Amino acid sequence: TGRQKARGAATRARQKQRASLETMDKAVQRFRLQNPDLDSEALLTLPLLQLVQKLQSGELSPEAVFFTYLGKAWEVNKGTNCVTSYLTDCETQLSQAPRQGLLYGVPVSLKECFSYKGHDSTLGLSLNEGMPSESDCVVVQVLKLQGAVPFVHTNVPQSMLSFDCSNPLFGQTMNPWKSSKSPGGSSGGEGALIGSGGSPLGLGTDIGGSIRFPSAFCGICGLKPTGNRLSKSGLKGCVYGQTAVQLSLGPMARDVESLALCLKALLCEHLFTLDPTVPPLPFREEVYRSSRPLRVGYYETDNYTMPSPAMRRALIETKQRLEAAGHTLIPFLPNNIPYALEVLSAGGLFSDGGRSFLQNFKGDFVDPCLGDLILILRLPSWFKRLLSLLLKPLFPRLAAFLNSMRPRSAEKLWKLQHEIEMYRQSVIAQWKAMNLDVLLTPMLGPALDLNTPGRATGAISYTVLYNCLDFPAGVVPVTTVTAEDDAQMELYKGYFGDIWDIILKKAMKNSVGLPVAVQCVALPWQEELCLRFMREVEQLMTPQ
Amino acid sequence: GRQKARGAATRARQKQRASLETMDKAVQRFRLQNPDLDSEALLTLPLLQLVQKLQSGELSPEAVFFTYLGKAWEVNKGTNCVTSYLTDCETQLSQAPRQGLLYGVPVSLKECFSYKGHDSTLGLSLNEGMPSESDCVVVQVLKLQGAVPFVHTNVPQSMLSFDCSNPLFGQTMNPWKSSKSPGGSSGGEGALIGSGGSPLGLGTDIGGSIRFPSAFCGICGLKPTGNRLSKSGLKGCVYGQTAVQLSLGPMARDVESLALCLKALLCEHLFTLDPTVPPLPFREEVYRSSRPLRVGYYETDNYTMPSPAMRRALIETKQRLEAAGHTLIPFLPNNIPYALEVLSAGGLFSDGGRSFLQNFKGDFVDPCLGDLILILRLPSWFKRLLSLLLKPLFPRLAAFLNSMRPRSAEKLWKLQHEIEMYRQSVIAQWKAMNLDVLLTPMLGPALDLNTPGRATGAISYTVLYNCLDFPAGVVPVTTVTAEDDAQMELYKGYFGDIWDIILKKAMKNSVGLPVAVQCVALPWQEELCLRFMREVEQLMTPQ
Ligand SMILES: C[C@H](C(=O)O)c1ccc2c(c1)[nH]c1ccc(Cl)cc12
Ligand SMILES: C[C@H](C(=O)O)c1ccc2c(c1)[nH]c1ccc(Cl)cc12
Ligand SMILES: *C(=O)NC1CCCCC1
Ligand SMILES: *C(=O)NC1CCCCC1
Ligand SMILES: [Cl-]
Repeated sequence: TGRQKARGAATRARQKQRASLETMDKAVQRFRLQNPDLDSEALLTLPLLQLVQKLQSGELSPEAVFFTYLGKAWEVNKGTNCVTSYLTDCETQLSQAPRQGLLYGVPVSLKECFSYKGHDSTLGLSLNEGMPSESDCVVVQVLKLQGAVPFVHTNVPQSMLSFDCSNPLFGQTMNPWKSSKSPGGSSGGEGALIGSGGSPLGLGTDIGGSIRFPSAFCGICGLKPTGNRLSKSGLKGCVYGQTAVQLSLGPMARDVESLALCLKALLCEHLFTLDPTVPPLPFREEVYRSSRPLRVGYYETDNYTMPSPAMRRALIETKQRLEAAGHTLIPFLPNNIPYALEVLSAGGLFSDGGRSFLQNFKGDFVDPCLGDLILILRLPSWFKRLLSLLLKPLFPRLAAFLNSMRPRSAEKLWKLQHEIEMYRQSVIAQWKAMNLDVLLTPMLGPALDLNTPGRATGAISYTVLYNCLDFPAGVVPVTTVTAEDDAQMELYKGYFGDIWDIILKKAMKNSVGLPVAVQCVALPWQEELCLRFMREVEQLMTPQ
Repeated sequence: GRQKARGAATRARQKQRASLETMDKAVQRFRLQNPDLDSEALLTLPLLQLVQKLQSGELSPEAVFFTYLGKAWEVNKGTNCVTSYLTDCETQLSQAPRQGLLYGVPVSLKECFSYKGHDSTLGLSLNEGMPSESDCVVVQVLKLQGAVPFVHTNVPQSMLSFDCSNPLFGQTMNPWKSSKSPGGSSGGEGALIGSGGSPLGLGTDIGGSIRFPSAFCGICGLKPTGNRLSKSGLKGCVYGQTAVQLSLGPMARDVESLALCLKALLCEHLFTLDPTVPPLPFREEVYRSSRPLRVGYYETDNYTMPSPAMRRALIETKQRLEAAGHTLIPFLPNNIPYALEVLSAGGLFSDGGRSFLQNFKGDFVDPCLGDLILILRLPSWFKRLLSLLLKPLFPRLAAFLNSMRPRSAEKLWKLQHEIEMYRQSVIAQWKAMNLDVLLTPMLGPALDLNTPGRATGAISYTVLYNCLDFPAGVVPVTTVTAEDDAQMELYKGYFGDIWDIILKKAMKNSVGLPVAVQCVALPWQEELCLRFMREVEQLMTPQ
């Protein structure tokens, strides 16, 4: 535990970030000089579908779209620190973008863990600094074959096991709505950047909420597909081979139609031939565009994380609008939530007591946004056990988590994997007994204060459940925190009254004006229906 | 502590006996009322023409059902393939959806497909008297398509075996030759279908278990990608093991029957009964394509020396495919020994066999399992020491033994990641040669009863494709000639270990037995695997 390697890694990373920003700015200046007459705010505020259509007609050139968004990104980065790297070869890709690509001319931002040839994917960890990828990951190759132009890497919290957004290399990303707030994570850089208008489309990943937290905290749309709907080939992570709780990747954008367009672009022959392990399910457009009324299961609370007044209102309003539009709304709650989170989800993420994950931290600083996670994982199994016994009568949530963070044998992992498998069937059976099409749930919100997500773990209950179940789940911004909702946080107690409830209460205060989302869920492989429902919520709640 | 196990065998034996009595009484009544039915003509109809006549009304479902029931009862006399008669099937028979793609087709089920009110014992006494509360998903889908599941077929005890005997229902025999294994673990299906007792069956395959019995018994079989079909309600020994992928699929007399079965199963009913299965419908245009293929092939995997019959089968098919206009490209997946001894074995036994062993507490161990149970029971440190001792002389045994030790969750994660990088590695190696499909030997001809369990090395041709989770199927293409049999005198093996020695003896005295090749396509590519299989069948067995 000396820190000289970690300091040198930060110095190099900060230099590279600084020089990327300088290059971006030079390129933007050069462009703006050659084109002082371009209506840049008209271009930036076009919805993606309309941007794509003008690109396709020739009305906007790719260059103008690209450098206009580049300047916007450089500008919003000043207040958010969301961009870790400029993807330097993107000006060449711009000139070779295939004219028939579904995303021809579209600049796209990429969460830092998407391998991009020539660039680190540090995950904010010093051991990955100075080790550039030697190829584009598969989805990046597909984006490029669809004529998209990936142009920046966006920040993530250290090792990505977090829903905040700071690391010791690139520092802290900020919510563009309010700089005291987290932009969510681990796809926080994408949320910050997309939520301020600096990118029309990005890709994130999500193993416990990491597409959905930043999309909700920053006021944009996001979808986490079924884990094996899209290729994971070439994604950087901290731990490999953990398959109990399913990692997924997916789009973040300003509206639902953008998510659909991106999935449609990715789910093409190129993807399925580049990674044959992905079932070749094309995008089922007729499901996405369907207009039939739905049977919509819903819940207003999971009884685990007390929803904020603004979350609860967002959900009840959406429900009511969905009723009025003719959908049938049916109360529904997945069975045994506390078991799913405390045993299955926590147990699957940390089946080896965190040993693999800890290896990444050897000799490194631990970013304060992770709170006491590293400290606690380092405890020897017997002491976790003892502490878990001692906390059980006082703080049972904490005790259950702690016990599930213990290493175990492969025999016990199989047993866990089999329980995950039975649990997924138990929820599908509830769903089919009620004959649901989709499921409406609250989504954690408004944005928590910086540095509190790592100290409020129970609050992952709304999202992580669908990584456990491996169901597609998306979020759509539906309202903003009113002063009335905010004042009502003084009455919030949580269901448990433990440290997690106490932190969450304080962290959600001061949020007037912040966006608040609901989550839309469908069955495995039903991304298009999930999106069809999202589009409906978006239309109903935010018609204009 | 075997008294409970004895009781379980007595009860299972009485259920099997009653089942067979029930079947015979129903068959005799039917034959009496239909003395003129041409029962040979019906039994010899390819499944596709049988389906056609059922769909038109030309044959009634009753006629087809009782004729197969009678044939199943008779071939069972010589094979012991049937464990149970699925009693309510006569009622299913009457309500069978007239529009289903399988309307009126009798279908046999390996015993591990749960059927309401029936045990799936897997030959184990702890599962006797534990009847299932409902039909598993694929059985529900088969009935919704108008098929009539009618028997459960035998499997080796626990199913972790490619022979076919257990202490409840006893031993299943190859129908071509009664001293030969029918293969397994889907051996009851191989014996039943390979003798004309059933036109379509479902088996399961974690290391070759659809492919061994189809090859040994001279029928076709397809192991799809592991998650192409629903595994919901399948009975198993060990649950939660997901490194090496279990797959389920059809067995039948011809390729077209496999394709018709896959196409019936891949329908909205399956996709909504089990939403965890990607809803990929059967792509008929892929299956019916007639474009020339780039076909990779090997004659040996350099791990298990092929029998002369296997080698000849492989070369002959290769030559035919060349003469029909396909490009044949030497190709051998890289690092097979690692895939077998480290990935496959470690994947199947990551816990040192602890969970598997719990099924055997208090039970007999069928002889067809060999010393598997004895070896898994050894302390980890002892497995390690023997491994170290065996290594300079017998590296295969040593590597397997080492991989059957219990390991930690952390190490299983590392194994799971190695399996996934190995899979990307072979896929990369396949695309660099621009292969459409791959042709390989398939183990055969059938081994002597009670030798599969002592010749584990012989799993190398099949389990590789469970490890990689590629669709793979088998097609009978030739029969052993007196020349192929005599050349077994010269059989050496690459290792000269005890597995080479057992296998050499086990494959002799086989003149006249069927021998297959194996066809492989990339993941999710069942329709192309089948097109390729249909081509092999058409070129090698034209009439
Ligand atoms: C007690 C400690 C804390 O809340 O400070 C703690 C306990 C559990 C977790 C954590 C931090 N940070 C986490 C992140 C993910 C998961 Cl699954 C569990 C935890
Ligand atoms: C030593 C003993 C034998 O050769 O009979 C043995 C050793 C390994 C295995 C086996 C039997 N039976 C098996 C079945 C599957 C696997 Cl992966 C390994 C084995
Ligand atoms: C992204 O999915 N972030 C997750 C937050 C909860 C624990 C795992 C990581
Ligand atoms: C069927 O898949 N049987 C397998 C044979 C080899 C050992 C695993 C079980
Ligand atoms: Cl899958």
